[PDB]
Amino acid sequence: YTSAGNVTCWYQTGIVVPAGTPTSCSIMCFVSACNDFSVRLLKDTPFI
Amino acid sequence: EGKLDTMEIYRIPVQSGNHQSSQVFGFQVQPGLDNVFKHTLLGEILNYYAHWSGSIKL
Amino acid sequence: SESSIENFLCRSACVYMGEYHTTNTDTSKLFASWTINARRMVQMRRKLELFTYVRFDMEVTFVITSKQDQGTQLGQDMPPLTHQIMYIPPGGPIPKSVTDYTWQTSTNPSIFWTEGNAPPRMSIPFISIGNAYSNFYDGWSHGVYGYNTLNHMGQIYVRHVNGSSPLPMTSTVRMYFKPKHVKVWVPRPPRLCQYKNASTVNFTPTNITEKRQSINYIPETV
Amino acid sequence: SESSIENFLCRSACVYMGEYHTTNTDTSKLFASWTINARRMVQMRRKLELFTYVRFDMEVTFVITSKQDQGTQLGQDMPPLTHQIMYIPPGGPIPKSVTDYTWQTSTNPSIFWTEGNAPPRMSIPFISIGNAYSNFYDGWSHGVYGYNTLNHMGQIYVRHVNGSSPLPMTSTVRMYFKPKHVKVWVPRPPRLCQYKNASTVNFTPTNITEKRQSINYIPETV
Amino acid sequence: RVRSITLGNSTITTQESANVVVAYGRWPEYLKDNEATAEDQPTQPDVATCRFYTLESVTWERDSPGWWWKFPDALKDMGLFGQNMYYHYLGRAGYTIHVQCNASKFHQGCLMVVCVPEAEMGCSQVDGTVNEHSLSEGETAKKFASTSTNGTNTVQSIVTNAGMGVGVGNLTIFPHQWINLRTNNCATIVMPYINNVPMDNMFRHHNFTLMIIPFVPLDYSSDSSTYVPITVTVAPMCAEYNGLR
Amino acid sequence: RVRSITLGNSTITTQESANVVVAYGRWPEYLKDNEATAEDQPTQPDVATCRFYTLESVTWERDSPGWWWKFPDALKDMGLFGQNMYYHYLGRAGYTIHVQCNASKFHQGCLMVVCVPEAEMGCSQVDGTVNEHSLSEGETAKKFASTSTNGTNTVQSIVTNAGMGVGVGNLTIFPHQWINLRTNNCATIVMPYINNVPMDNMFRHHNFTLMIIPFVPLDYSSDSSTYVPITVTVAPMCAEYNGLR
Repeated sequence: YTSAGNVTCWYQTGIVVPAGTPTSCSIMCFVSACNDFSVRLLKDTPFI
Repeated sequence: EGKLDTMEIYRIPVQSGNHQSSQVFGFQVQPGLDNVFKHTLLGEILNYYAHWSGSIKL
Repeated sequence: SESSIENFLCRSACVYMGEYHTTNTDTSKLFASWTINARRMVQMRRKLELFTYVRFDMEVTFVITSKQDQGTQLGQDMPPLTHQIMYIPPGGPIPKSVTDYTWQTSTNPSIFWTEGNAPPRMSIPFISIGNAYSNFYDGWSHGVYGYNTLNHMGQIYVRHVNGSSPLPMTSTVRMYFKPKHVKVWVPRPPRLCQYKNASTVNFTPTNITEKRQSINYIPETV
Repeated sequence: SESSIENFLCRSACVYMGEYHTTNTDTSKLFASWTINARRMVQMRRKLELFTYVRFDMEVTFVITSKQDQGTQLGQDMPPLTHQIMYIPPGGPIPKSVTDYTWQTSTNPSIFWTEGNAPPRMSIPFISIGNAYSNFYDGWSHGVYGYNTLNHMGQIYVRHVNGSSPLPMTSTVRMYFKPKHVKVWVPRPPRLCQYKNASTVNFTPTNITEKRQSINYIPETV
Repeated sequence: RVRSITLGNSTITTQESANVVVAYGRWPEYLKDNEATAEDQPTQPDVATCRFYTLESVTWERDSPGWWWKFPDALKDMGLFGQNMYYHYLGRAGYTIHVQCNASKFHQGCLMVVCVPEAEMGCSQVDGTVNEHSLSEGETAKKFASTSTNGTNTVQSIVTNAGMGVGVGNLTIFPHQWINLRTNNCATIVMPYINNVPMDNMFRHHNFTLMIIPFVPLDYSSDSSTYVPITVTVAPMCAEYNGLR
Repeated sequence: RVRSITLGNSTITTQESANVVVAYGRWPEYLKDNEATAEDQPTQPDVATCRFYTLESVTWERDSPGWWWKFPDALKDMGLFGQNMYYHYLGRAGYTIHVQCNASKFHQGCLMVVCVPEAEMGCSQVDGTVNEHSLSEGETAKKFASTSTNGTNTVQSIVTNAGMGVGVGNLTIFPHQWINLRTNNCATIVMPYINNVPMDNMFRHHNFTLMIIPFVPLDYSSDSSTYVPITVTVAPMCAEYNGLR
């Protein structure tokens, strides 16, 4: 109900550690725009 | 739910043990409209304009 | 020369007339609004339907007249009235009261005008992320048949610019619309049936033409 | 092209609306006043906070409307009304009555205007002994936190220009403000919380964003 | 004076004396390269999209009002071109349409064959809306009627108004061809891609509509066959999709 | 020192310090033009066959004998490359296979990754015959066993004889790569098309078999993860079919 692309991530193997290291961990995502970005029709923002 | 006001909102959890075909995360790529992209630096700009287009880097 | 596209389409017309008050007990009668399309003016609609794709700029002029309500109170001495005319692009905030925050958003272009002067006028460019407008769409919105979102052109809203506790007044606005720098693609046959509503092509079946007496009949020559 | 700095900031807006009378028994209702800053207009404030230092010129237009008070007396025949609009630079005398001497000082620029004509307009340059204005100041005034005296931009005052013993009238002024020839330095993140007052950055803690169902949830595709 | 044409693993036979209408003077072609250079890279199948697809024949009898098909989705079950409609999010293509008749010199009749862009149709109820099934049935033709129709959600398909609210004698404004059983029995129309955007999704939009309409009905006498068959063959041209990599 | 590779609408990330085995020195390529000039014309998809397809990961635990896949038909449900397997009567292709592990410096183990042409397998019953389901399950891997198997119609899958009747220490004769958790975790193999005819039908013949076999089992200690995931990614190269026109 979007008509947009999507991204997903899957466990291929699983995480393997030696003795004496933390068990769980984390991933972080960063987003940005590439040089070819364009905008039109200045309007008012819906946040204030 | 339960962590919209903590630093934990930014961390994707990787769990321990053997789960070698399960999903880790997934989202639709919709800057401007979707909640996960809406309040970023790119999302905040796009919400000043009624039409936009380009490429995105993750 | 008079059958060129510009001379045939580029002509001004009154497409909306509305009324609004300074004080009322309905709060929707305090402002006037119009959605821009070219499907509720029956004479412009038909000339536009001879083509499948169109591209133009818009020019809008406003004629505005006021009146004191016949309620009761006389002997007034009033300065001339001020009005605000706001254009909202596609993808903009819409007001719901006359006291709303959206009457002050920096990206909704706006005109301030006081009576007695020349009539106000604004010019809107071709606003579409597509390459042309379409008069006909054989598809689904994503679901409404025949409606595609590339044809959004914006809205117009008009209110009074008084302060607090104003005096009762009633205004009427007339909007005159004109397309400019026009280009058209793919000619079509002319509409033969009467139009039934403003969003569909629905129709009741019509005769091809009117009758005569016989297939040989020619009227007597003078 | 529409994301350039000039096209993003150089836009007109109503920032102050005030009322004033010709006769009254309060004597502060006889004139209207406004201090120039860009912190009590919430939509302009937020767009300006994306930068740390700004430099611009100001353009101000005035829309003015009058009315005879509903008190009692009718049958009047009045000439059109005259108004005086005075700008005070930083470091100037401030009036306290409408009969004060400061309404005549040679170094306070002033505009005289009578109703029925085009709306009046004045243009103010960049007025600061510093090199830019600042939207954010992490300091003390000499003691108020967050307030530095280089941001003074002046004041505007409006009165009627009658003679002695005038007739009762009520006027409303609306001020439209526009920055021009703009330059900005040091971008900042956008304000995430609602504003609480006009002089501080005070806020109540806010959520980072809104929730969804799970970290895997993507909505069904049409 | 017969030509034999092979596209892929298909072969059909036509007459070299054919006449061909190129729709508005424009042959089909690829959107060249650089409308959307950076992150809009297309691809083209050119495998078994360029090949003749032949639908079922229709039967022209004494009282036949006419037939119509929608493009695309008349080809959503046609081999590879139909597979590509499901795998890809955007596409575009032009077409070559052959229409043929099989009749004798003792038959008579006249057909109009027309290709109409954006053929938006009206409902049988004036304050109603049209259904998705009543607009098309894929590779099976819909039928015009000889009187005005009823029922909910149906196209108002009286043949004199062609379902669009115009006079049917004026459809010659579109790319069209006449088939007069006396002088010829075939018609070729080459259609380019016509839209107000460069690409589009091929499932919720009908680019164009092919219509076949008898203006003089079929007539025969004593012991001739009582029907005439009509056959439609389509070859997609310069098809192009969004890249997947 | 990370490279990012995009094929079509796919993107994966590898390390630029990768090592690549080209199977017998031969890169993949099209059968040039004129083996069968006249009535054997091929076509090539080059649309969404050249793109990364990623299978499900497998789970390497302490007692894992190994895994195998058959090519093709491990890709018979993979989008367009799988559609082309049903529409066309003959085909051919080469492949690029990436195998990756996710492990820490506190794990240990060693894998062989080998691509074997014509891997004909034996039955668990000496006077029996192998079933079609026991040879492959498509995109799901079959498993080797650590002892000798039984039951009817099953491949005899004791891992020391690799189901082919040879010594498993001698499979290094084929295109192969070692993954030692101590020094690397990735392997790329580029396979060309190898047959005794130029084209063939892709449903009743298995061109080659990918096998993954631990020679030193996975070991970990106190509170490390108890498994390691392995991931396989395949990109078809220079695919080519019989023409349809």
